[PDB]
Amino acid sequence: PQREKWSSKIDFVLSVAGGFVGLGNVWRFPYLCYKNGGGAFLIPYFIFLFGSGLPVFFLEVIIGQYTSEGGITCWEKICPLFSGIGYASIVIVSLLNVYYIVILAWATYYLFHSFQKDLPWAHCNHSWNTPQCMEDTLRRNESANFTSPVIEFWERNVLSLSSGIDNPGSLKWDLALCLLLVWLVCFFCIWKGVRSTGKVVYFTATFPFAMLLVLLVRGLTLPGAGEGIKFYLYPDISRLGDPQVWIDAGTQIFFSYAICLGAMTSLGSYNKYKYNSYRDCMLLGCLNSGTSFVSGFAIFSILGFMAQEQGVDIADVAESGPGLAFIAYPKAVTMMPLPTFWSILFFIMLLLLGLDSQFVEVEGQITSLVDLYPSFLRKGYRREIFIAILCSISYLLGLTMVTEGGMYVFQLFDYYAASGVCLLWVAFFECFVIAWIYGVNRFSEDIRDMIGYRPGPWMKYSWAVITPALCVGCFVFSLVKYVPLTYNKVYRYPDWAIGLGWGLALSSMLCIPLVIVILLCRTEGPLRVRIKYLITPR
Amino acid sequence: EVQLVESGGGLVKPGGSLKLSCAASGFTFSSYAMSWVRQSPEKRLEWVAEISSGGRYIYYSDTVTGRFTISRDNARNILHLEMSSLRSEDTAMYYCARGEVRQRGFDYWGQGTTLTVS
Amino acid sequence: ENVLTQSPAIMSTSPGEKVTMTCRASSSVGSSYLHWYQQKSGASPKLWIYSTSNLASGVPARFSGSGSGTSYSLTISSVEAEDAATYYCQQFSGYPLTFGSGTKLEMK
Ligand SMILES: [Cl-]
Ligand code: NA
Ligand code: NA
Repeated sequence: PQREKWSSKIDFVLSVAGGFVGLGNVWRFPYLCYKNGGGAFLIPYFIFLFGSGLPVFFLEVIIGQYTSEGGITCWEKICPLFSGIGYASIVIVSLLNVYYIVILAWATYYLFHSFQKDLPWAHCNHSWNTPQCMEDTLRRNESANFTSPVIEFWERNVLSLSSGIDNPGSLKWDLALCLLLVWLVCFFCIWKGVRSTGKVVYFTATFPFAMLLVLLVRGLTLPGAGEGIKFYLYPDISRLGDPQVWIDAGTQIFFSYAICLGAMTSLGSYNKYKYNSYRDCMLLGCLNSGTSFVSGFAIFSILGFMAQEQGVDIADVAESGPGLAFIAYPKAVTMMPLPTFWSILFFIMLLLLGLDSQFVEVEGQITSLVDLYPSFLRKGYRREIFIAILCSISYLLGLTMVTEGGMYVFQLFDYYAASGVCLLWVAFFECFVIAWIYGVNRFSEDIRDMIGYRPGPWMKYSWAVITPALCVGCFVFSLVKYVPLTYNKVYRYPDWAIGLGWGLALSSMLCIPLVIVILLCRTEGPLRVRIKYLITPR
Repeated sequence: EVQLVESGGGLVKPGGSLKLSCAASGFTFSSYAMSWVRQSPEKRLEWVAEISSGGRYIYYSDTVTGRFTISRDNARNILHLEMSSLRSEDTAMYYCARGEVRQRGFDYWGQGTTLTVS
Repeated sequence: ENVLTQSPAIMSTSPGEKVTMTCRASSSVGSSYLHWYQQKSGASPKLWIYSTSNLASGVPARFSGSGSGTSYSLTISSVEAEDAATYYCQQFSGYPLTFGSGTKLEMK
């Protein structure tokens, strides 16, 4: 049958507006900026933004719009030999659909802890804390082996952090039930219902941004926030000599745009043909980058206040890892009037952003995997069993990283499984196939037929030159100057855990050469005939 | 200086055939979609046939949807409109119009060929 | 076809007098795709207004356009002697592309 189309021009805007404006902006860009020194992260961030990420965002939206198929089968008319890029995207989003939702579990664990009249991270006289904990207000009053209540609540109550990935500890029942609650919300809000329609247009679209503006106003007026903004903006140029900044910023663009996932292609698949995706895509990419930049201003003003209050330097005041949004932002919540109310509203904001940017990516995965097998998964009894099986398998695989040694597995997934050199591999192969095996001229002619105009010399030369050169250069540079993944600057990962992370990255990567080999083996003839048959669009 | 010069317009019999020729110069012809727009002796403008930049998206109006064929020569920069079974109400002044951006319109027209059917 | 019915062709204005000409569409034109062409007597049409508001190359600022969806309009604040021509509105979105009728701006 006819698949679906957007029953507005605003359903696409609302779908991608909550699609790639999520925790990659308010949670991930903070610690990836903080981990790489603040100012030095913004140069490759904007290089990959205006050279790669917005062109690949437009690229996948058009590959959805032209080939009205999602993720995998969209390459059936875009050189089917590289159909595995679609498969690669699904592996990426599958791994993303595990680890991303674990964040929301932590947010939900912070949401249930926010209903107390006295916040548990606002003071340390609890059971979970060390005796070395002092209040942040008192660290300039006593005589440097001292720790903050927010970091102690994050590490020994939420995470319950163990000695390493070698010691997973016991499964946290609190966090496992929070993770189960968040998948129950997700599974009840994909297509087990119908569609969130009435409430998504105003509360969803504005209240995360309103709470981000409230957090920005709180952060910028905190004492000592100027040093935090100086950390955030002013670069260390020699830090650009390390490949970590380039790989972190490039795959943070590709993560934050959800753009090697088969999801923006899936949301472009529901676009009408003659629909101007270019202007909407650039306004929404501007929204995404501005949300990241403004939320970074907020959180780094808060970190500058924390460094002012504790006396420790800005680069050491919080976690150089995935808990920076769960350390700095709750600390700013305790600096607001009536902190309980802002705690509930802030973690409702994080939950809303994460659930939107999980409904959208799970929709992309489902859309691609049912365009891959139509009439095996119809619109009825089968795409409830399939949704439940996918959500249950993703929840069970997310139980491995929500345990007591679960931050180490989470940092492994976040560095490797869906936001690393796998993203560079898939983005390079997308831009390479469009540019040279399909043609920027042929694809630009396809673009004009429905958008109305030729893409300029920026998009054409970004798909042609800029994005393959940036992806190849950062992929090569992260391997010829390879430093291993470390969690919070002090935990050295073992060889087997780095191998497991490279296994996740390679399971994402190797869907392209495996599909190339499979389709080269299932077509009869000599090699120059098989390749020519498999690069002709169908 | 974008210049489109049309040629090959004369007198043909009813039910006959003719091949027009929009020779284009002054621009990269492979990157701009083209159209043939005819104008009636009552001086009304009717769009006849659009070809895309590489020639893969070809559109016709409902009058000429089965008897007109528009083609390009991007190597030599000539737009062609091969006609067949020309009826009486196809006598017109044929312009080739450069329309590539759909929001910019036909920003560069050519001269005319006076196709007469008698 | 998306038949564009424009204002009646013969309209006569003294020079320097503000004039409007309207253009209705049977379907809805997206208002970024409707253009206005000026064709003089014995000459080819040329682009005059694109996306129903902008001005082409060499079009004076006295020419303006407005409208949305179905009703669109071209307006001249002051008519000099070089406006004696025919003006065609044209949707250029729906793939059976249609021009409007004549609007012959003659003088007194
Ligand atoms: Cl970002
Ligand atoms: Na979101
Ligand atoms: Na984002």
